[PDB]
Formats: sequence, structure tokens, C-alpha cells
Amino acid sequence: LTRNIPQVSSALFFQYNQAIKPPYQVLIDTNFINFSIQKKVDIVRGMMDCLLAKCNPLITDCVMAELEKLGPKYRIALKLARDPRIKRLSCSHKGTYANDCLVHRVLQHKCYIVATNDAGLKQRIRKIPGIPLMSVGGHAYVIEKLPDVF
Amino acid sequence: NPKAFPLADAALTQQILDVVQQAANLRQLKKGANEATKTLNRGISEFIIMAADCEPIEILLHLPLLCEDKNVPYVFVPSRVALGRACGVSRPVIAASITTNDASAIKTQIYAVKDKIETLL
Amino acid sequence: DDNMRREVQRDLLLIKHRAALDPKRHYKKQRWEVPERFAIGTIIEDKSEFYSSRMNRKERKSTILETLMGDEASNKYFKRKYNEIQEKST
Amino acid sequence: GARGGAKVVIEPHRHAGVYIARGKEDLLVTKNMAPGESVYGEKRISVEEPPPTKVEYRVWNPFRSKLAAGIMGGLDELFIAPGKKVLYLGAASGTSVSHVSDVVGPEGVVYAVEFSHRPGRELISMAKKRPNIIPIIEDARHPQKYRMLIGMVDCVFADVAQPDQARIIALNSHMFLKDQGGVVISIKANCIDSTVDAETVFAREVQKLREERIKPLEQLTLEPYERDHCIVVGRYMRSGLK
Amino acid sequence: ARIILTMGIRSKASETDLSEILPEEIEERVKTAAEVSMGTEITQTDLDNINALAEQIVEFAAYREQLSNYLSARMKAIAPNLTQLVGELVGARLIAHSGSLISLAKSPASTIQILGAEKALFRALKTKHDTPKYGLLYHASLVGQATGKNKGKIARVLAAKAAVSLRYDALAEDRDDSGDIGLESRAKVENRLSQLEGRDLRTT
Amino acid sequence: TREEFVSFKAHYGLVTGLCVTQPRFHDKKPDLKSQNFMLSCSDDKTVKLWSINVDDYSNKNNEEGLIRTFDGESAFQGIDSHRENSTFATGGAKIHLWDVNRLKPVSDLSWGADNITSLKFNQNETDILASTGSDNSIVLYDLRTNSPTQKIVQTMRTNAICWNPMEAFNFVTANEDHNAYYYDMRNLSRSLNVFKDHVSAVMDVDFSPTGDEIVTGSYDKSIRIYKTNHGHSREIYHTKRMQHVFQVKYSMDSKYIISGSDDGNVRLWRSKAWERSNVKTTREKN
Amino acid sequence: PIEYLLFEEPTGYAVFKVKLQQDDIGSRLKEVQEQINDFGAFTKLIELVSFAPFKGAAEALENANDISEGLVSESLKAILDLNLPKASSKKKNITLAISDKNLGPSIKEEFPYVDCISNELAQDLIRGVRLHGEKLFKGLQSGDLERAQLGLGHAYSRAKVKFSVQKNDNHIIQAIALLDQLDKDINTFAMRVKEWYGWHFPELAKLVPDNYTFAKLVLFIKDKASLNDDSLHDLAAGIAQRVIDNARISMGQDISETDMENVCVFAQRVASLADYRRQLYDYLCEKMHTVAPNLSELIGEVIGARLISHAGSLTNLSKQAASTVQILGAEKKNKGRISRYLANKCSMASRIDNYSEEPSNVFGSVLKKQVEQRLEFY
RNA sequence: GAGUCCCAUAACCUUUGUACCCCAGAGUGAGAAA
RNA sequence: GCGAUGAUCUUGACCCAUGGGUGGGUACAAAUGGCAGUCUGACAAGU
RNA sequence: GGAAACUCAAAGAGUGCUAUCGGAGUGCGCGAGAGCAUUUCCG
Ligand SMILES: [Zn+2]
Repeated sequence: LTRNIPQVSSALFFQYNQAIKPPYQVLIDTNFINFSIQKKVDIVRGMMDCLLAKCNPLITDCVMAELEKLGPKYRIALKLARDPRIKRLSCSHKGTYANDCLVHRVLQHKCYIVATNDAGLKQRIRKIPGIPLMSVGGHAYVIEKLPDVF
Repeated sequence: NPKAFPLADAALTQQILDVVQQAANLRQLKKGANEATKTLNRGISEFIIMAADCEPIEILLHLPLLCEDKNVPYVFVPSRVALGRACGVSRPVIAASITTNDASAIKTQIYAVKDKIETLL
Repeated sequence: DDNMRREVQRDLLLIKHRAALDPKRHYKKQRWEVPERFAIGTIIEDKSEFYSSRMNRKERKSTILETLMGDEASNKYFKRKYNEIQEKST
Repeated sequence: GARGGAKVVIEPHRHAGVYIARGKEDLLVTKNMAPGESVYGEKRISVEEPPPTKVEYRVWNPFRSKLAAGIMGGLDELFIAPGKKVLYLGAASGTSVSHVSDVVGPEGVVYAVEFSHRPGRELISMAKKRPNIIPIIEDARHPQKYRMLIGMVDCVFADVAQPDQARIIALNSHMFLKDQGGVVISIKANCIDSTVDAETVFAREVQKLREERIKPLEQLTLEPYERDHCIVVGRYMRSGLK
Repeated sequence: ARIILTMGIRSKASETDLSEILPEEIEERVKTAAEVSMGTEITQTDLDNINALAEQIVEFAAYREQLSNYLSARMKAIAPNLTQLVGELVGARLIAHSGSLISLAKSPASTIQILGAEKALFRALKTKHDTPKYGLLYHASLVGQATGKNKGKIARVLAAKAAVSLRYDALAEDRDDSGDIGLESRAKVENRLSQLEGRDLRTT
Repeated sequence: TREEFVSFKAHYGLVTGLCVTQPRFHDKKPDLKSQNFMLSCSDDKTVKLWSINVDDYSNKNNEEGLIRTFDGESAFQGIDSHRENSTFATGGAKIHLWDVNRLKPVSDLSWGADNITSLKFNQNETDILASTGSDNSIVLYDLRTNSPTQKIVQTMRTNAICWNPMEAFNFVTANEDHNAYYYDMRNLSRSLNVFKDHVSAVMDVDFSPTGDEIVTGSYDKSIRIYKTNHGHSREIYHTKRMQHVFQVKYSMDSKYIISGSDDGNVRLWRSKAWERSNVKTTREKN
Repeated sequence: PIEYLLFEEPTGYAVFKVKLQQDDIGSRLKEVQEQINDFGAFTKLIELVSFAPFKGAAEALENANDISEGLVSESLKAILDLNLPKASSKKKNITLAISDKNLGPSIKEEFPYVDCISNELAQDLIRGVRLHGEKLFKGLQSGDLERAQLGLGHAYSRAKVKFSVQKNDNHIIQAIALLDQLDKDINTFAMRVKEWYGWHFPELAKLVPDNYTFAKLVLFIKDKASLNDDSLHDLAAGIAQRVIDNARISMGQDISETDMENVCVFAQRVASLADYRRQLYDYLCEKMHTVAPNLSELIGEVIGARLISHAGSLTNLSKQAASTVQILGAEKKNKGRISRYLANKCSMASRIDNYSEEPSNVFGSVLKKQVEQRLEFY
């Protein structure tokens, strides 16, 4: 009888997560792009101004499907998120739901940082241990649990 | 197609054996053929060096079959007496090895040497 | 075989209660139901190994129970621990 | 402990083909195909069966074999069953291919490829002994020049030490692996990228797999035996990826 | 051994093979195997050395045939009643297990029955099980003829007649070695076997 | 494999029209079984002709992009390549006719000084062509006489014209009033059919190479498939994630329509929305 | 346009006419790429139209080497010249779905009117015919694919390695592991000759203790009736007179005959076994001189064969370190440092004569002189 | 009535012979001599 | 006229003047040495 | 309570099995027909 308890991924400390070297990989998602636009900050230069390090953004196919699905009010968001500076993942699961796609994607790798803004996703991300989220705030970004913010 | 194929030219020879002397002064080097194969089949070996003019060549040619099986780079050097002067020892050592240690202050030069010789091979 | 020969009734109980055989081991917890298909083997040592994993021919007993009886430190620990357990029960 | 002469029970494991050797300290053990001769110097259990016959078993030293550490750390399912055909990218020498061979058994085959030469002659001198393996001494980056001699393997396995790991396994699996077939790769982080660290390079490699249509399903790290490798198990979907 | 003595090297295998060995359907298999073979080649030194090995190992087999035929003839000489009843390759194991012919004749029918499987006998006695019934007489020619537990009953009656014949031709000192009470006891065991297999415990 | 061979930053402003050619040079053999040629005109006065390396075959073993650049006086609005003898026509301020051995336009073929929104050549009787200009006008031209030949004026501006690859004298015409007209050439007084089911501007149409189905794609976020012989919609595709389909094309297999939205994607669709694509057993096909 | 396909197989070359076509645009769909997997639809798509088997084993190896470097050969060019039609220039040129772009230009060079193609359509069509394998060929062969590909793989691997098949240590392994067991078997069966001829002549085990000359004179004297011929016993063996008068004074005797005849058969065959030992030891002496001469000259021939047998193989002995050549019995303070010196010199000689292509004796001789100087240091 | 079916055709232990040996051990690894 | 092609070395304990014995290991071989003792005993089948 | 499956019935899964006027001539098509069609030898 096969039980399955996932081991704590061995590039993690107690909660320090030494696998997050300063060239970062972030996970952009949908209402974070929308709030970045309606707070009028940029994306790559905004992340650089918040983290003082070179950040590579990533968007998944599930989040791109959500951004296409949300209609023509966010054509600015879609034109911004088809940026050649960002990269793109490729998901393989059923149901384009950004929340469980994101939190599954990060809890089986523990190396991405999650750039989110909605309440349930922030709650699940800060529930699971040792991955940093960032969010919009005022006219800049804000990091929640990176060990070296400065 | 000789039996000592990855023979290093002059400038790469000089940088790998000043890395040898830094390792010998940092207590991170194993000198000699049978201690080299002992540390090789123990596993702690960053890379190993042989000398391509020992009077029987096979007494260190037995090291390729171990090292390229256990996936660790290996380099021939055209002078056993120069490698002895590098290791800092009276008699000419013909097969040296660098142990693996992440508490040694020549990790950068060791990795630069290892990348250069993996591109060489 | 169904009669179980009593020797592989001894040593299966031995390796099932392996966790209290030497007080420096501490095997991880597992239930160990007895397998209904199982053999009994004998570790042939390597010919290129000697003096470190080779048992002497006068010590290779017929089962691991007599192998565990054959040495001294395990008998010392077992006698003192068993006597302390009987004294604690009384 | 585990000296030569003790009596060890041989219990079967979940992965059919391998066995647990439970003595006073446990072992992982595969049933030897050619009895009487160890191949890389490992110890051998030797059981007797009833015309008296005597069959032997080999231990599986996980510090010197790759997938043994994944087996002992506990993988959900491999694809190396006792009947399948198994391709072996980066077969170094006998030291793991003999274990995969006698896991596979007398019916299935193991096609072991290798690029270097001196491990090639060692592999052939081992390969004359047991018959269920095929030694190939060709580069794993060119699966169109040993396409003549193999066909339609049922699970591939990968230990090659090159930074185009995903391209190697993608080309070999498109050329040879059947649909709904397994692919077990073993990435070495410090080998394929020295700059950025282990979890980032693993996520980049598994993203390259799910771009090359292998749907991955297991990632194991095998930390107490080797450092910073990982075993990534995947299926080859090709039809209905999601 | 005979095909290594005939082929030698695998290269000579295409143009010849005997048909006294490997009858008519393994021949093309061994020829195509020697065509597409995966082993290497050896020279004439080790070829004729393993050829002499094949010579010694075919002489061992022909000598084993001659010696077993010798054992049949010699047991027919010494104890013809017992080998007329049971069989030579069982009477030989009986005598050479029990030691002397006299110290086998000085033994009852029950231990002549269970003379072989004594270890299962004694472990069945010292635990609580049921002791065996054939032992060494199971490889005789008649308890294989019987079917069911009829081989158990026939093992007992053939052990008793083996005791009769055995101690007769071990203790008499005037016999003509013709096996008379031997084949008489064979006839009695045979019609005993027939009249006990002829019953049918299924109610007709 | 649904992937791209190469990309190009082709121009600066809006790209306007592209088509592929097997362009027969005269000082060079047509190496058209190892590399494939596409050319594209934009509104920054350039018409670039490009090679593409393509592994359709494996004959050979390098001249990747930008074979040459025709440059024009005014802007450019569309092209199409005459499929014989390596000639191609463009539209802009007035329609021009180039071939790929000259940097200058070989001929100029307008009625008056009026811009031309789109063009199309035939699929047979190749030497004639049609175009549409923002005088709400359909013009025909004939390169054999090297002159325009007739001109009708509709009530709204024709966006995209498309010839029939089996009739050779019928074309469809997609204009901003919400109905694709279907004209016969040699009597241009009566639009001999009108396909009349949209709600917004009819942004593109194309014939299937089987010669009887029309794909159309509207300015409203929907595409429709018509038959020629009916005049109403057979059926309709739409999705939530496409907006303002601007270019639809049948594929040469005549079963797959390639639609391209304004969101960025180039989606594909089965024309028959229920016929699958596997080869089927004979009782199943029956 | 895929209408002919070429597949290469370890029994022969196959060429398939493509009856109808695969769906090109939807060639990533599930309902198309399961048709390659199942069989009832693949034979709707590909039929066999030619299969020429290369029949020579060496010609199969040569075809495999020419394909593996990407070059045409005689049988491939022969069947394409047979099967591929001359598509005349009015219609088209014929197309051929081959497996690799390295092979492509070498058939386009030889046949002008063919046109090779390997996109993913040719890739997965060849994948489908590789998956279905034998069930396409509908019986136009004699022999399955896997044993033939096992032989062809081993041959192709050895031809790539150019592995020296004269460096043969397995011969010395089986030689010494037969030699010691055969000495034990000669000794046991000679004890049986002694114990069986004791009933006819029990004062022979005292006089003639050697097993081989005992068996040979047992072959000489059948029954105790010699009594006169003294001039043959020094040949077959002074003690002649002792065995002659003990052939009439002893008479601890059974007079049996047929068992004496089988004793004679057994004794002459045990003498044949002794002759076989006395030639096989000399055989592996000279084979030790041929295969492993430096270690032979240093340590001795049978001690060398024992040491390679303990190691398992000569390459395994060489890749052993020079401190783990501790073997008990062989290499027989001042009694231990000489054995350590002899040990790592034996490992040095093992490295020389294994990793050489074919070794010499000069380094074994100077190794012998070095260790003899180290012994005369005492 | 009743286990051939884990070789009593044997396994193990003990003794007796015989031949060898009486060094660390996945040996350590830089000094000996005067 | 030393040594990485390998120097050095962390002593099985008793009877006599670094040398004379019990105890060990490693292989075979023998044992009329041991473990080790040879089941039940008057009914059954057929009408 | 154990079930002989060899009495039969209703069903469930796994495995294997197939394709889509007649020869010439005669106006004929680029050593050459895959067809257009006959009063020509005709049958
Ligand atoms: Zn997703």
C-alpha cells in the first residue's frame, strides 16, 4: 500500500530557502498584471526597483488563458503580458484555474517566487512554507518573506 | 591516435599545475598513482592529472577506465618532473588528484580549470 | 513449507523484533507482516575483500540466532538488560 | 555489519524484479541473471532451492548506482518491470546496467548505449556474459545511426552528462520510445549548470520535458546517497496530453 | 561434447554436422547460430585443449553407461531375487545405504519401506505430524505403476516382499541365483496391485 | 508540429499584406524544394522578399532572411503574387506591378488617383486580377492588355475580395455592409448571390479549394461558413478568447480553416465540425 | 506526397508503398496519433511491397556500418533501383520517406529522380512500422528480429571499439579454475582406484604411493599371475622384486574378474586424465606467457593465473588499486615489507600487460631485478 | 492407517591428517640513512 | 651511492639464551565420531 | 457450512481478426498508356 508523503525539498532549510539565488524567477499572474496597470507601475523595472536584482518573469499557459478569457477590458494587460522580455511556461493539467495551477507549480519546485495579488492565493502561498510572494502596493511592489529584501 | 590523447598544451599546463601547487599548500591533493585511484574509486576527486612520459605509460593509463566511468575529468601533462616540482615533493610524482572540498579557497580556480579541460576534451 | 521448520520461525521473530537487538541501532518503525513467499540466504563475500567483512569459518552458524549467540557483547547487554527488566517487573 | 556468512531473508518488494534482503540491517537486492560472477565487485546472496539447485542474488550499492538511490528513497512506480524493454542512455559500465538487466529478466532486453571507448570495451566484455543486453558504442546525441539495430523500446532511462539532456532524451524517445511509455531521467545539477542552483535547474529541465511532450509525474531528489541529482519519471503521452 | 568434437570452431559449422546428434530440427538452429554468433574466436591452442576436454567428458559419459550396465549385471549376480523384484538402481541404493547385505537383511519390513526419507520421518515423529510412507522405494518400478494412495499400499506390500526376498538371498548359502522366489514375489505383488486397483470407491 | 520556422522583425509600422511565391529568377535555378519564399509589404513604403530555410525535404547538405527589398514612392496597402512567371502586384496610392528582377515598378495601373485597399490574383486564367479601393469600388485588371478593364461602385467599401479556384470567373467580395456579395465577372450588373448573415463588417472571405464553401470572418467576434448554393449561414464558430477576426483562410486540405484574431492568436478550426481526421474503416465510412 | 517509404531492419531492407495519406495538418491530434499505435488502421495506411534480406552476416554488418555513417551500399541501391519508378519529368519526381537527413543527400546524389523526405510525418510513419514490426511483413522471412539484432549489435559494437580479441584472460581464468579442480578429481578417482584394487592386491598402496604410476602399473598387471617379468617393472614404475614376491606372499585376495576388468578401464582412463592435466598446465604456462608476460615473469605462471582468478578478470585486476592486491597464500617486518613490495610491483606489471595492446617481457624482467635487489637488501 | 515431495545419495558440528600462513584493512601516506 | 614507479608503520599471550611451545586463521581430505533415534500391526474388499 | 462447472441462463472486464465489351489494330498521348472507341483481324 503506497503512501506518499513528499519530502521537504532538500534545497530548503527550516524556512530559509537558500535555493533563491538573486537572479530570480517570478510567477506573474492575472490580477497582479491588472493591478500593476491600474497602479501604473512598470513590470521589469518595477520588480528591479523592489528587489534590487535581475528578475526573469514567467507566465504560464493557464494564466495566459485567463488573461485572454477576461475579455476586451484588459487588452492593455494582454498586450503588456505578451512581452518578449518575459518567458513562458507550458502547463499540462485539466482546468485553466490560475490559483491551483500556481500553487501546485510552486509547491513542487520551491524555487519560484509568486507575484500575486488576490486574497485566497496569498493565503495558500503564505500557508505553505518558504516561498516568497510579492504584490502591488501604493506605487511600488512589496515582498512578504524574502530573507534578503535589501 | 596515441594512447595519451588529451595532452594539454603549454598555457593550460601552467595553469593546471599552479592550481596543483596551491592545492598542495592547501592540503587538498593526493600524490601518486595508487592513492589517485584509491581516491578515485572512493569518489572524492575534482579532477585527475597524469604524466605522459613515464617509462611504462600503462601504469597510469589504468586511470582513464576509472575516471571517465565515474565521470570526472582527466588530463595528461608532458612532464613528470615538472609535475613533481608542481606538487612540491622530491621524487617525480606521475599521477596527481585534487580532492573535492567546499571548504577550500581555490574553488574558483579549480572550477575554471575543470571547465577549461572539459572543453578541451 | 507449512510446518515452518521452527528455525525460520525463530529468526523471523528475531528480525521482526530487530528494533531491540542492540541499543545503538534504532531501526525506523514499520509493522512487518510476515511475507508468505520468502527464502533464506547466505552472503557470499567478495574475493577482493578480506579482514573487514569476512566472518570466520568457525563462526558462520546455521542461523542468525546462533550467530547472535556466538559473540560476547550482545550476550552481556542481554543478560544485564533482561535482569534489570525482571527486577523492574518484581 | 552485513559480513560474509550471515543469513538474510529475501522478501519481495513493490517493484517486481527487485527484492529486499532483510537481515539485522537491510539491503536492496536483485536476482542475478548469470550466476557465479560479480561484475563490479558487489556482494552476492546465494540461496539454495530444491536435484539440488543454487541461485544467487546481487546487492545494489546505491552510492555507486543511480536509480538504486531512487528505489530506496521510494518512487511510486518505475517502468522497469520484469518483462519490458529498457533503453539506457549513458550506460557507463556494467555497474548499473547489470542491475537493470537482471531486474528486466531473461525475456526483456536492455539496449545500453555509450559514447566513450574504454567504458565501451568494458561494457562489451561484460555484455558477453549475460545475453539480454545489447551494447551500443554510439553517441546518444545521434539516434539515427543506431536506428538500424534497436526497435520500439518500452522505457528509457538517462544518465548522460551533457547540458543538452532534454534534447538527447527527446530525440531518443521520439525515435524509439513507444506511446504511453516511461522515461526515467537522472539530472545532475552541478553537471548541467554550475551558475544557478539545484531547484532552478531542475524546474528548467522538467519544463523542457513538458515542452517536448513527456508529461512528468515524479520528481525525487535522492539526497542521502548522492548530492543534488534528481530522478524525474515521466510518461510519453503524444495523444491527450491534458 | 560431441558437437564441440565435431565442429571445433564455429566457422566450420556451415559445411558439416552429424545427424547422429541433434536430430533434424536443431541442426539448422545451431548452424544459423554459428553464423550470427556473438562470441569471439579462439585459436588452435585452446581449441585442441578444449577438444581434449571434450574427449575426457565424452569418455566419462560412455564409462558411466558401461559402469551402470556393470552395476546391473553385478547386482543380478549377487542378489538376483531383490533385483528381480524391485529393480537394480533401487536395490543398489538400499544396500549401499544400509551398509552390509547382512545388516540390511537384519531389518524389518517397516524400515525397509521407509529407509530413504528418514529425516522427514524423524522430524515428523518429534513434532506432531504423520510419518511418510515411500522413502527410497518410491523410485521402484511398481509404486510408480500404482495410482493414488494405492502407491502407499503397494509400497508397504513391496517392502514386505523385498524383506522376504532380500533376507532369503542374503542368508541362504546354496541358492542357484535364478531369482525364483524373486519373480514369484513379483507375481504376487503384481496381482495384489491389480486386485487392489480394480476396486472403484466411487459408488457405481 | 504547430510551431514556427523563423521570425522576422520585418518592418517598423503596421505590416499590411504578405504572400508566398516560388520566385523564378533568371540568373538562378529555382531551389524551391529546399527553401521557401515569402514577401510582405507594409505601410512604411517597403516590400521585402525573404527566403525561409525549411526542412520539408532532406535533399541538401545559409541565406536565411531578407533576399531583397523593393522600395516604393508612396506607402503600400496590400500585395498578391501572380502565381506564374514570378510577377507580383501591390496596392497603395495606386496599384503597381513588379517582378523580382527589378527594384523599380514595371507598371502602374490605376483608374484615377485613388488608393486601393486590397488585391487578389486568380487561381486560373492567371493574367487577370481584381482589387478594391476606398472609393467603395471594385476594379478588375488584365495584365494581358496591361490595363484596368471594368469598375463597379457598391454602397460601402469592399474589404477583401477572393476568386474562386474552380469557376475562374466568379469571386466573393467582403465589404462593410454585413453581407458578402458573390459576383460573376463577365456580367457585373448583378451580384448573383448575397450571403447575408452577420451583424458587423465582413472583414475577410475565402473559397475553399473544393470550390463550393465560403469561410468568412467578421469584425464582430465570429466566423461563419457558408455554402455557395444557399445564401445563408451553414454554421458559425466563435470563442470567448478571440476578438475581431481579421483574416480567415481555408487550407489546401479543404477541411481546416485558419482564422486569425486581433488578440494575437492564429487559431484553427475544422470546417465540418464533426468529421474527424483519422482514416476510417470502410463500414464506418459507409 | 510521401508515396514510398524505406525501412531498414536487422534482417533486411524493406520498401513500403504508401497506399493513402496521413492527415498532415492535424498530425498532433489524439485521434490521429493513436492510429499509429493500433494495428487495424496502420495496414490501411502502409502495405509491404518489397523486402530483400541481406543474408550474409558480414554483409549485414557492412550495411549497418554504411547506414550508421550515412552512406549508400550495394543492397540498398539495388532495391531502390528495382522498386523506385522512373517518374518522368512531365509528371513529377518520386518521393521517398527515409529516416534521416544524414542519409538524404547520399541517395539524392545517386538517384536524381528520387526525392528523400524526413519531416515528422516520415518520422512517425517509420515509428509506426517499427512498432508493429513483424506483423507487417506477413511471412516474407525466415527468422525473428531480436536475436538477429542482438548479434548485429554485438558485432557493430566490437567493430566500433576495434576490440582486440587476442587479449583473452577468460581462457586463463577457466584454465586455472579447471586445473585445480581437475587435480582434486584425479586425486579422488585415484583413491578410488587404490580402494578398488586393494581387494585384489592390498600390498600395492604401501609400495607404489604415486597415483599416476600406480594407475599405470594397475593397467599393467591385471591379475596376480605375473611372477616372472622383472624387466618391465622399472619401466612401468629394486622395488620390482618387492612387488613380484609380494604378488605371491601376500594373498589378501579376492579372485574376482569382471570388476578387475572395470578397474582396468577406470585406471587407464584416470591415466588419460593425468596426461590431460600434464598438458593443460603447460598450455596455460605458455598462454600466461602470451597474454600476461610481465606479471608472468614477475610472479610466476600459475601464481599469476591464481591471482587473475582471484581478481576476476585482468581488466578488473588492473583497475584495482595497488594496495588491494592483498591475496592470501600467494606472494609468499622483514617478512612483510618484501610482500608489500611484491604486491604493488605485481599491480604495476598487471597495469602494463593489460593496458598494452600486446605486451613485452622487458619490463617484467627489470621489475624482477628491482624486487630482487630489494630482497638482497636483506 | 500413515508428509517421496526444504538432496541421510545430505547438511552442520567435533576430531584427525595434509599443506600453507600468524600486519593495520574499500590499510595509512612522507619520510628512511648518517 | 634511497623514496610517490610508494618511504615509514598503531606487535597473538607462556617455559630458556633478537632465536627454542600451547592457541589461532585459510584451503582440501577421512571418520564404525556426534546431531542420530529407523512408522503403525489384524483387518480390509465383494454380495 | 466446502463446492465438482461437466445442467444451463442473464450479464461485466481483458485478450486476439479483415478491405474497396477480350487481345491487338486504327485517329490517337511523351523506347511509352494509366484512357478516349470500334467494323479494322476479329472473337
Ligand atoms: Zn496551467
